Amino acid sequence: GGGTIAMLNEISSDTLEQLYSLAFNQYQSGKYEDAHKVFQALCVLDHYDSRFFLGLGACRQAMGQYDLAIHSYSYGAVMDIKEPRFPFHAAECLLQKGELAEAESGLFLAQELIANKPEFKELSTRVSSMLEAI
Amino acid sequence: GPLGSGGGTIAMLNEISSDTLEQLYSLAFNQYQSGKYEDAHKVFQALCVLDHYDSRFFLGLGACRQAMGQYDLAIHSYSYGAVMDIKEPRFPFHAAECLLQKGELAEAESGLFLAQELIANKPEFKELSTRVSSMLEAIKLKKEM
Repeated sequence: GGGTIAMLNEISSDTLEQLYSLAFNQYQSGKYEDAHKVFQALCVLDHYDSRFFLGLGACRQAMGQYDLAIHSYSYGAVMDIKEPRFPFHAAECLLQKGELAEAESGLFLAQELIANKPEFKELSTRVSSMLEAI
Repeated sequence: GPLGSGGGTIAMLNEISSDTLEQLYSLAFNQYQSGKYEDAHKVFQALCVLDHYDSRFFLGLGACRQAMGQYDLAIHSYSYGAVMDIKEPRFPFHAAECLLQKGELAEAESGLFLAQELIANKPEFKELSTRVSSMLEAIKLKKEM
């Protein structure tokens, strides 16, 4: 039995969570480059945790690296097909690129993935507004 | 950005290099100096996984294990470290230190002779040379007592 690199190497998910807290805080402080390097490491250690690909993609987007962010969100979307944040942040990147039709498609996808789920109240609103602007 | 935006920038964002790991390495190192051995161990262990050819990471992992009294586990890390960098005398020296805790005198002595060979005439290692000679003498005397 082996699924992730961290599991194979007996790195506990508690070590990963401490590294995620560090990366998350670096991101919130505006240290996008430093956070991106911890998120690279976390993505290699556990390539099934959506938060690590959301974070890598958020650092890239913050640095204006829209295509690289979309790559992280494209992997996340195939790895976790019900997670609306992937198509949602991809659409944010596509808007910065001026690709309104593509952005709209992803926003409709995010909407279908959040329907009737109580956890996504705030995001539901964010998505409505954005489509309307478009 | 301080990363710019060319060929090298995109490459840096897509690959793990030693540069990717440097701040995590400084963190683990600082934690070790503060005596936060359990925290430093987590970070060094992740670093060893991310680059299992970097002797610096096995030195730190070994040192944290040694500081926590985990003598067998420290020796695994230090011996692997010596495969990666056979000219680093700290590996055989620290392993010798752990071997003595295990009651393995002959094994500790072989480790100290290698450290001694590695540090001959290196002004950098004058203090370590002094400790090594002291320990070798102590081993011999204990055995002859």
